[PDB]
Amino acid sequence: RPNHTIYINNLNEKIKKDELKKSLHAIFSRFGQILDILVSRSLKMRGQAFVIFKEVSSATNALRSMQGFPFYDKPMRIQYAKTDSDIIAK
RNA sequence: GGUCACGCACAGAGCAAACCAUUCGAAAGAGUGGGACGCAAAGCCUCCGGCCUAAACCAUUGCACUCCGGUAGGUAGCGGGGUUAUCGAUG
Ligand SMILES: Nc1ncnc2c1ncn2[C@@H]1O[C@@H]2COP(=O)(O)O[C@H]3[C@@H](O)[C@H](n4cnc5c(N)ncnc54)O[C@@H]3COP(=O)(O)O[C@H]2[C@H]1O
Ligand SMILES: [Mg+2]
Repeated sequence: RPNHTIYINNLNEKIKKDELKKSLHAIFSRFGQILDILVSRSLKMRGQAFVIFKEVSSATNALRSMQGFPFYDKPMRIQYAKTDSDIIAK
């Protein structure tokens, strides 16, 4: 089940691309190094993000401590990405 | 002269990117001034593609990695197309 990348939905959709990333970056650094934060505001990708960590444990630490963490008036829903991000698959 | 098409010229004339001041806008970006990178339509119009922005309304609780909802805007100096225009070495 666990993977380097964590899936995050129930995010506020009204947030910009620049802001959203900067805000997630500031939050999840507590758990390890983030290689890149994948945020797009396309129809299917609104209110969700992907955070890719250095080690898998970093994602686990993040996932277990931030579940339902009220971020921008909304408690986050965090789960592991079911498929490895294209950066890791390389 | 009128006209179909075209740009290797020749005669004029014109337009003005960047950057800056300044206003309008949530933004993309536009107006007005100063500026000239360049433009044969860099006059004009969003009808066809694309790109950009997304404040509001609407839809959306969605596993993406090329981007990509409806609608709203922008860009004609991204292309197509429509339209009007200076010169004729040109077909
Ligand atoms: N439709 C036309 N009517 C009359 N003459 C034409 C023409 N198309 C081309 N030419 C002639 O050929 C020259 C080169 O044209 P080009 O388009 O390659 O290169 C041109 C063009 O790209 C640009 N340019 C100049 N004036 C322009 C304008 N009024 N509108 C658009 N672009 C212009 O600067 C270049 C040099 O200008 P320049 O007049 O000295 O030189 C031009 C012009 O004399
Ligand atoms: Mg001349």
